[PDB]
Amino acid sequence: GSRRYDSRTTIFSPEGRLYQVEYALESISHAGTAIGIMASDGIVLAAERKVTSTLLEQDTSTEKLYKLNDKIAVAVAGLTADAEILINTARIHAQNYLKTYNEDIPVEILVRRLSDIKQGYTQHGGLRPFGVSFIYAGYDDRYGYQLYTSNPSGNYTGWKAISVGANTSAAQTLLQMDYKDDMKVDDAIELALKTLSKTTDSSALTYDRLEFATIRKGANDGEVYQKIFKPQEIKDILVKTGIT
Amino acid sequence: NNYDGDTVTFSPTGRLFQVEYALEAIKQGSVTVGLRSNTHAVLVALKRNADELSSYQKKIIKCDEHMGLSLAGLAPDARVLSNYLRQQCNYSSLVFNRKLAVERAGHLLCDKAQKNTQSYGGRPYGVGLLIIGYDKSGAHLLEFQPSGNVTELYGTAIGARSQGAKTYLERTLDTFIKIDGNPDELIKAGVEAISQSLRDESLTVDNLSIAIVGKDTPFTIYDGEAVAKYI
Amino acid sequence: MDIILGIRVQDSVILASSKAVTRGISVLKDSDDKTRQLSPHTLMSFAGEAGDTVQFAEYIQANIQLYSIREDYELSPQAVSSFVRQELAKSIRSRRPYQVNVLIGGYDKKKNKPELYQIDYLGTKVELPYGAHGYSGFYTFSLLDHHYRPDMTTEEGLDLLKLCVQELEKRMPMDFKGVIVKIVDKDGIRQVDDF
Amino acid sequence: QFNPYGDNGGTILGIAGEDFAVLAGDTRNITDYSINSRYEPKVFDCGDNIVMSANGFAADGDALVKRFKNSVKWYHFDHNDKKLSINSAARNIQHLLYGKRFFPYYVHTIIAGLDEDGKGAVYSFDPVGSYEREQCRAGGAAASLIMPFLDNQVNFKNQYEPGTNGKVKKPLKYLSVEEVIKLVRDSFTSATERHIQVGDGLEILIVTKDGVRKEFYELKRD
Amino acid sequence: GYDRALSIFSPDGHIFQVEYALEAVKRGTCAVGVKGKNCVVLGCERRSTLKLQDTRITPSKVSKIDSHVVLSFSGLNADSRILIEKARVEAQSHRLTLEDPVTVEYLTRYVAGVQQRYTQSGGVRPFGVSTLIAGFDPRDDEPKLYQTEPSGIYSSWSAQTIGRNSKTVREFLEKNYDRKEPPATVEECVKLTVRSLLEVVQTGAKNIEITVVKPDSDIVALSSEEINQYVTQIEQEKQE
Amino acid sequence: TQQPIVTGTSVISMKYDNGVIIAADNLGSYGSLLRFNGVERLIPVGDNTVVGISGDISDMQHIERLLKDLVTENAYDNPLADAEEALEPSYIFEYLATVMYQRRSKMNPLWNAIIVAGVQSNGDQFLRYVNLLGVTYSSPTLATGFGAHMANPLLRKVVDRESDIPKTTVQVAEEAIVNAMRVLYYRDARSSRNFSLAIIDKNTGLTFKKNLQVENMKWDFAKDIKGYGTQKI
Amino acid sequence: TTTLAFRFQGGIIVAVDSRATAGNWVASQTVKKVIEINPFLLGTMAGGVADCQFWETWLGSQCRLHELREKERISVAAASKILSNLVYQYKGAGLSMGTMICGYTRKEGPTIYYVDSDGTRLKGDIFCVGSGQTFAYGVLDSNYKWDLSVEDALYLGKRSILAAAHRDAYSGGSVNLYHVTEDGWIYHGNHDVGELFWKVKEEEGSFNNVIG
Amino acid sequence: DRGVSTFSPEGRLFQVEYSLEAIKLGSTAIGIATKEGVVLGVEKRATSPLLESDSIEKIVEIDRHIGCAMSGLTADARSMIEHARTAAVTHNLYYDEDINVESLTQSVCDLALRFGELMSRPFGVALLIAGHDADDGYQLFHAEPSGTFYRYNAKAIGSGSEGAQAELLNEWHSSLTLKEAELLVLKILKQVMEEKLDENNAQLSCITKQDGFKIYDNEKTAELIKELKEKEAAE
Ligand SMILES: *[C@@](C)(CO)[C@](*)(O)[C@H](Cc1ccccc1)NC(=O)[C@H](Cc1ccc(OC)cc1)NC(=O)[C@H](C)NC(=O)CN1CCOCC1
Ligand SMILES: [Mg+2]
Repeated sequence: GSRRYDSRTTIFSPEGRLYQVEYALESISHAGTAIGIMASDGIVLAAERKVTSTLLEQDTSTEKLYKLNDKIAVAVAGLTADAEILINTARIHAQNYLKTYNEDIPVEILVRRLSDIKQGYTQHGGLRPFGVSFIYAGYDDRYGYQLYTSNPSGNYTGWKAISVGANTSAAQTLLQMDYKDDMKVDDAIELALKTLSKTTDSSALTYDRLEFATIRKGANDGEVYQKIFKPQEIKDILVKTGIT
Repeated sequence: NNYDGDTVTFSPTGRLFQVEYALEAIKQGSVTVGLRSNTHAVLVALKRNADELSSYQKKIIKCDEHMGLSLAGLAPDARVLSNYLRQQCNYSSLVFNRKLAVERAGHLLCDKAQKNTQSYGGRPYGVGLLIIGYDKSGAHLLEFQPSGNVTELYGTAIGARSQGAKTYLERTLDTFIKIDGNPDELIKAGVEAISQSLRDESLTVDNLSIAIVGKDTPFTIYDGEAVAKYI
Repeated sequence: MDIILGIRVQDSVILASSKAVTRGISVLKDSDDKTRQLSPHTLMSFAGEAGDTVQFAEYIQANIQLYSIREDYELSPQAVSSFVRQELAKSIRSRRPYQVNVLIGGYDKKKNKPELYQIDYLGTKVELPYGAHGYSGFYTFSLLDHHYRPDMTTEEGLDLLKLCVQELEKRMPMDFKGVIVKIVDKDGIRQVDDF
Repeated sequence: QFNPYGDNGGTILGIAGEDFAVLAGDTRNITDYSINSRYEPKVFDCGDNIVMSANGFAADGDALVKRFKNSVKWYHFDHNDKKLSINSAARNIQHLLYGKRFFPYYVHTIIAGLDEDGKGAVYSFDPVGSYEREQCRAGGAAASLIMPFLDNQVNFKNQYEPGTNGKVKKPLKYLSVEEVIKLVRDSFTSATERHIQVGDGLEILIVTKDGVRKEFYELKRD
Repeated sequence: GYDRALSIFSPDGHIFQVEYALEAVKRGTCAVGVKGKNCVVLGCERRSTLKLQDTRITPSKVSKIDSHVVLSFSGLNADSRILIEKARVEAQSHRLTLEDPVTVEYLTRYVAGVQQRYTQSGGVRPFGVSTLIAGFDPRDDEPKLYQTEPSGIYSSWSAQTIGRNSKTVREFLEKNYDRKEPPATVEECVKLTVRSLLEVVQTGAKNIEITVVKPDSDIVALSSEEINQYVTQIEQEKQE
Repeated sequence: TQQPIVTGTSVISMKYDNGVIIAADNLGSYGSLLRFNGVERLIPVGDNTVVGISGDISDMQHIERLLKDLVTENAYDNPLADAEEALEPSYIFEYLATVMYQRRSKMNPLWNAIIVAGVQSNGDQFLRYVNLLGVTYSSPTLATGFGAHMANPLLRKVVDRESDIPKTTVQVAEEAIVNAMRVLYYRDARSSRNFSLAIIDKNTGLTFKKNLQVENMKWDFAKDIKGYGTQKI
Repeated sequence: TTTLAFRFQGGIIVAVDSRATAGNWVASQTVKKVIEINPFLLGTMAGGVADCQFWETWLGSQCRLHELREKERISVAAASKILSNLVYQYKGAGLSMGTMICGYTRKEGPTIYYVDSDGTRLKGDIFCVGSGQTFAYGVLDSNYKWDLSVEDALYLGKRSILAAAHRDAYSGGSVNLYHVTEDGWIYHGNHDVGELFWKVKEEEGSFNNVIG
Repeated sequence: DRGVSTFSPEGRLFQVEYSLEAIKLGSTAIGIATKEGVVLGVEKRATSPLLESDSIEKIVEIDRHIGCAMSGLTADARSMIEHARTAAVTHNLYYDEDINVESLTQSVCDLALRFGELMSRPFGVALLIAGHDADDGYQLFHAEPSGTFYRYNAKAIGSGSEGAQAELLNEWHSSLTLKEAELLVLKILKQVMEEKLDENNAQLSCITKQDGFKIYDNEKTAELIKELKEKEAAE
């Protein structure tokens, strides 16, 4: 029968590893680097676009940074198509929670459910796992500003600063070096861009090869604002920190 | 070799190896004999034990008041098939107030076994059955093989060393077929038939199993001290 | 079932619920507690169809307790009331709806405010300073319209509640065998034993 | 609108002795004011020394008996030809009946036989499976006529010892098969007189350790 | 539906998928359970290759199943969430029907049964997780500590450890734990648990988690400083 | 849940010494409208059974198809289909009885009353009734509809119990059936003059008679009836 | 039916009548309305005979499965809730039951739970259930004290059923008595109303409405 | 790979034969049937001294008149026991009687071959089912994952089975008392066990008509162990 052609995606190796999860992580390590940095007064999301072409429409483009609701955003590393399947599920899950409890969904709850979906693809169903790692950046009134990451295994962890995708080893060492707890958003913006600038496989970091976002309480009084940076705004912030 | 992974695969010479391997399980099974006259049909079965502390695996199963079989091979598969026969005999009685013809019983077993040899995932039944019965057309004896092949006979035998009894019955054909209106003599002929398949072991009181059905005899099984008469 | 009242004052929510369980021409019990604690600072009283009431209350209780263990966190009264309303809103278009009316009294620890929600079996939610289900409302609402003030203490709320129970005992046809009173505030839920 | 039920009339009666039990039933079958059959038996030997009758709506009655007879057959297959005891039969029948609790078998069921101590046993059922062992039970159309007569003559109800000032009751004792059959015949002739759905013939099945015997008697055919 | 039999017998009589799930447990961070005279203590290793972590929000290693029972584990983190969720649901379901919280044995038996079901169901792989389940039965002061594993077998332990280098810490506990006299107090039990983890861990900084469970739903997690005091005290007695 | 549309009236039958007789008129009524006149309501199965059907005709035609199919199915892998393993009247009945009771239990009945008449392989007379409710019974005489009320009384004067069957000849039995059919034509408002009659004998076999007519009718006395009481003219 | 069970100083008394009716037809006078679930649990029956008989027997099977699985006798609370949750699933379908689950366990002590077919489940010290419950209540309430002796409690239960058996047309036959202690239930005999009434009338001097 | 329900060329199911190897790795379980009762005994075999041995539950009650001992992948036995208990109680509900020991065993053995591509693999555990009924008296059955069951006068399963079975062949006779059987299980268990036999690493149980199925206390078994050692030294 069909047994002959079954890859058996949801099995253990003799060493106790999940083949497909390990190979999905290997895939993600070639994707453009994404960095999240959590400050005391906000969160920064910075991501490098995968080798850009000059004829690519940059302003009406979305590849790395997506909005889940008004309080939560994600940075993607891996297959974009896979990420969008999961993003739409996450968006729906947030609206289900809001409909049920009349309160915006706590960040961890959303992260757990999305991570539980990924877990399912590694234990049953015989399908390939999602080749995606997320950085979740969000705010709620319980824990305030939070950074999480999830990967194809469905395992998630919380962070002060974290990188996914390419050159995470080098990027994490640089973040671990210059990060400190009393940091502000504007400092975190500078750290994020500096780290990408050093870890990048490109010749020089420019505005057209970046996506950028901040989640501040920089609105008017006790409320959170999401800012997905426009091309010109990334061009300005890159000049302001003296990278170009 | 490369064509015995499942039942759904034909070999290059047109063989079904899984069906043949199922047939092999019957050859390992203990010998059982079937034979009939015009008035009665008799099953004789050599039972097998695990050791001297164990019981002797029961070989004969009743299907209805007028029908039953003996088994050789996987006993659980015989239980499944006998249970199916019980239901089919019972359906015939409840719905049509009709005793199921022994020939139809064979046709039903054939078709049930066949479906397991053409589909992916399943396996052939690993047991051979000798069905005896008395219906509106007199006494009958059938031989079921898990390939699906059912065959009506005057006498036969299946299991290990069944060729000895099968040869004997082939010689005795003209004698035992005319043992009409005499149960004890037809059994004696069956007990002598199964004796041609014995090696180093002989028929004891908790070793021998006999069943009989006929004109004025419901399908009944004899074990223990009730078969001491025939040793 | 029958009489369930609720009064929100300055610093607490007070729930009163009748003790009688009647079936036919027999009062089977006169000490019935028509309430469940959903969480340490959230109490729900209930009244309606026999069987349905307790089955629904305990089902909600189990769900809120499950949430609390999962998140190691207490849901706000507003969040609990919205969850309860949605369950009743689903129920009304089921094959057999829950015929249960509830009052949810809670103390929001984040806001430091008492909150009273009235929800009927259709899933009709309203936040109120004082609430009642069934025929009780036909006496108590007008009474509380007159005597209630928003800045009252828990003691003043209990006296205001005594005034309601007295009116009901005077004018209601059925003997409801008094009420069990419970207070929900910053320190949680406690029962008044002498009422 | 289609009505799935009907009333086929007739009546049945079960009495238990010390070492025997009888299950009687008239052989008349009716619908409305017409006779369908003067001899249509509704008392059946079900094997294992159990006799059974399901009186009321004959289609449901026959269906039940058919299912129980089949239950006895499979009990043998599944439990090494073990004899189905009368108490076990009774419990099995409860589940058959209650299985159709919300679309009932319209029948009053009675079974008779011997218990595991060899003593006479009668069990009786309502249409939805409730059951109880008794010395005595009438069922069917004329049950209300016959039952009080049985209370008086089998269980000696309302009968006191003469001269004891209504203080000492008439003592309970088992009846002989001869005495029981006299009561059955008198019960059915009385029922035939005053009930229009009862008559034609009487068929009694007697159960002892030796097996099941039958007796037939003519009844009035008007 | 996906039907494949993934967990199957091999010629030697082993179910390799179950045995490879045990390897996943062996890779996981060390977890230890020690029960005293009036308490149970669950200790857990946290690997220090992860700096820049946010410990406020990162999933804790010890999880409350109910107010009186806790569950720690070793192996795949994602897999453990599925077992914890099911256990938490069964805990509330038990209170609903029996009108009494679960016993630690019952809750363990349920979790072990789920794990077993995934070893002979089509289309699924076994859980790469072993658990330590600890707590106190309702209205009971006798401490309970149970262990489960991917195969589905479970059993009670006076003290036990699972995860990486668990054989080293089990060696320690086997000579340092007296059955005749278990740790008489909370302090003694926590210390023995911390000592056992210090055989394997590295630094006693933000690498060790300790959770103490006492009778009648009295569960509390120790902070860094509280744990650090045990680490400081043990090292000073060691230099002798 | 149904209501019958096109209907057939009485089917009558009785046992005699060597076999059974059964009869039914050839009418298909549409309420009070006597719509169809060429309807055959006696359907033979083999050479040893006749099934007579009253009630809804659409359901009768369905039952015909079932019996027709039963013959086909019985012949499959059956070398003795025309001998020892031929369809018996008792098999045909039990099958129909099962179907009738199953359909009533699903609250969607075949709106019929059915009488299966035939002779068994051992020579025994078979005669049994079944209807939309799944109710079954047997008797020396059987009849449906108005036949039950008018035919049975007449037929029971010939065969009143089991012991009267050997004493009854085919000539006497047929005479009683033909007389009963006349009485039904006098009195049943949904009956016709034309009818079919079937004899299943253990010696002579199946004799199927078509296009019979009710005759020797008494109508002459009608000329003498005037008004409803006082009229002399 | 009239069934009662009340809690007191010396445990639980359970008393029931033995009549079964089909309209005004007295179907039986020797019916058993108490089912012995285990040596420490009793169940009373009122309402539909088949409904009570079938589901309380079934309840006994579930209680047996509990102690096999949990190596411990089931609580009265858990046993009653199995039955109440079952009938709640059938709510609206037309089951007719008024039952009392009476028994003793270590953690609970003597306990009585009222369970009916509309899904009502109530813990309590005194209940009377059935068509003649009101007649039993009248006598039971007006003579009940917690400090009754085992001898007096047994009589009051018996006398309360007798009261209802007399007045309620759909109650009668005989009285079945039970006493539940820490050591389990104890049967205290079948008492025919045919003799019991006259015995009670003479000795007690009550029932003066009746022609002596 | 290959089908789960595949036959070998010798006419055996691969998976059933491989599950039999898993059972040989299991801890020893012994049963002996007498006219005074049936005795069931097992080797507990704790993997570590810190493990509380009384939590090792390898002897189990099915009903009051039927008990069960297991050997192999013991986690697999949970659903088999659950089924057996339900079968036993269900039969009592339908028939108001105790179920025959053989009928119970047959019901359990019906689960055995319900695997393939139903569960994904055979059970990796063998069961010894001991009981009493009115018809066939005291009985001991050996239920395998092949779906086959044999009645036995005495039987050993597990790692020390073939050595213990040869010992049971010599020792068993039709006039053994219950006390004689108890000592015989302890004696044979002590022979085949790795560690030294005591009340903590071995467990006894029995089923009698009068008292039903009973697992023995560690105190009761300890005295039988002491009685056994004294009797072997006495000649
Ligand atoms: C007293 C006598 C008043 O009924 C009790 O309630 C008694 C309780 C009882 C419990 C267990 C064993 C014996 C007696 N109840 C009855 O005797 C009961 C009354 C009743 C009839 C019908 C009902 O359905 C609405 C409810 C209660 N009698 C019966 O159940 C009688 C024997 N059976 C039937 O009426 C058969 N019916 C039942 C319903 O389905 C249709 C067939
Ligand atoms: Mg008349």
